[PDB]
Amino acid sequence: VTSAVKTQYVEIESVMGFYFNTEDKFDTAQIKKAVLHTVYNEGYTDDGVAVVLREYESEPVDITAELTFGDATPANTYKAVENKFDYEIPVYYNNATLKDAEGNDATVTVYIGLKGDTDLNNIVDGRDATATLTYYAATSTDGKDATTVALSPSTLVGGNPESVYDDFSAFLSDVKVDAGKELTRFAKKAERLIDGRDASSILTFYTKSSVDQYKDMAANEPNKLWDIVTA
Amino acid sequence: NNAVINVDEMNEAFKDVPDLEGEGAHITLSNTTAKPGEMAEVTMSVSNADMQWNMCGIHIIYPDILKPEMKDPEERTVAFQKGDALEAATGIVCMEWQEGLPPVLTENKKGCLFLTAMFSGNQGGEGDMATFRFKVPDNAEPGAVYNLGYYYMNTDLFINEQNIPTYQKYAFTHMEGGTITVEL
Ligand SMILES: [Ca+2]
Ligand SMILES: [Ca+2]
Repeated sequence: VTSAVKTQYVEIESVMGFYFNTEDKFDTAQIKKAVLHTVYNEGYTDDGVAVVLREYESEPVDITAELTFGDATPANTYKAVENKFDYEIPVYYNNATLKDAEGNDATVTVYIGLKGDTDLNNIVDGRDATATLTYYAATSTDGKDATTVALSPSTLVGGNPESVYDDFSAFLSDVKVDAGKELTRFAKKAERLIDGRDASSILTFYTKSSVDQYKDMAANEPNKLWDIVTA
Repeated sequence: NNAVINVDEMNEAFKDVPDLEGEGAHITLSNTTAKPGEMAEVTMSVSNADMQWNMCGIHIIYPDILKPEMKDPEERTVAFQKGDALEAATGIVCMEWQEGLPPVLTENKKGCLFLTAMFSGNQGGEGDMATFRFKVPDNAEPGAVYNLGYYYMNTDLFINEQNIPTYQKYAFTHMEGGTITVEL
């Protein structure tokens, strides 16, 4: 007499990750820990439906290292949308998705944008360079304190220098790399040196992108043009 | 001639840059006068650089009893009259250093403001860059002289599109300070 059932879900522990739209892989380092829980619901078939009188939790198991992002890449996930830069990327275990404890597919949060887009409007232009200059001036006159200065005039930041969107803008805006600690995509705004070389580099990239000889490169291989600019 | 308060720190910054002399930028501050209580005009100017630079970022210093006229106190922006040397800039920003000043500036009772200008190509000009106004204390004594100079920060600039380090070394090592003298 009816009935016995199991399924399984995942508790996932992860951090956000910043990416350029040109990048070909997401970083699984975003996944700090994942554990597959397995429940055993039992009871009886009901009138149209199911009733659960018991549930037996089998020993859960760490699968942090078995998790992948399947075929998703920043380049194939990026979609230009006004005031929207976040994506929930599904994880895959044994080549299939997993439900979380709320019955939704397990995902990790990423943010994806255009290098040089300080103001998060999906266009790299002179206004990104002048924003970056404003930040240069403000941090040149406060003891290099990033916590009282909002870099991006984006409404997603809204004047909050601690917003995740300001860290992201800083990641996008730090186009000229600086001597010192070798930074990863996981750096905080405060760790980056964003200064008049970044501002000038963004202005030069924009100006070059506007002229005929560079249009093909700007559209198709913008990293090559950034490299020309920053040398 | 030295008006950079932390000149030896600057010297270290430019230690490996060739020191070519000859034709470079001559940055200067003005020598003006004002009555006690008045707003003194102070002008930074650059000669011998017309069409030869694309960015600057400069810290000017002054006794901290002098207060620069503000545009927006909350953004810390400083009011200034733009001169011919900054015409056709793409962006310019001028801000007052209020918090986190270096010990060399606090110890010597200095205030500081920073002007940055950015051009698209070497459009930087010559002559006056910016004129600021400073409040001279009501109780200031006739004959009092207020020295105007600079502070060197590692990220400061006076550079051309070609990014030729010697051009910047010359500019920073040949700067001239200025004064405000209180009259009756
Ligand atoms: Ca933009
Ligand atoms: Ca940088």
